[PDB]
Amino acid sequence: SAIPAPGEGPSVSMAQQKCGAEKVVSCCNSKELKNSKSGAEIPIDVLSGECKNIPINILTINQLIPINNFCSDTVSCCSGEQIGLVNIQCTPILS
Repeated sequence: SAIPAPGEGPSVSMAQQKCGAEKVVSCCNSKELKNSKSGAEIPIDVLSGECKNIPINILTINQLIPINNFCSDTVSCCSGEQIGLVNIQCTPILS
């Protein structure tokens, strides 16, 4: 497993720290979130360029991966999406 790092900027380790380790990392600029009108009514996975859930598999050990493999957006950390968590709440990591 290789970590791509040309020279974009910081790594996910910086962002993830500001949320619970049991929470899943996703970058999404939602209109509801941007207006602070979402307690649980926020979709993690939406459209290519707005919101997407990023694979948590690498995120644990490959946290050394810089944001170049991530979306610079209002970062959201949602309840750890394990198989069965069809609906959960998302909250901004860095706001």
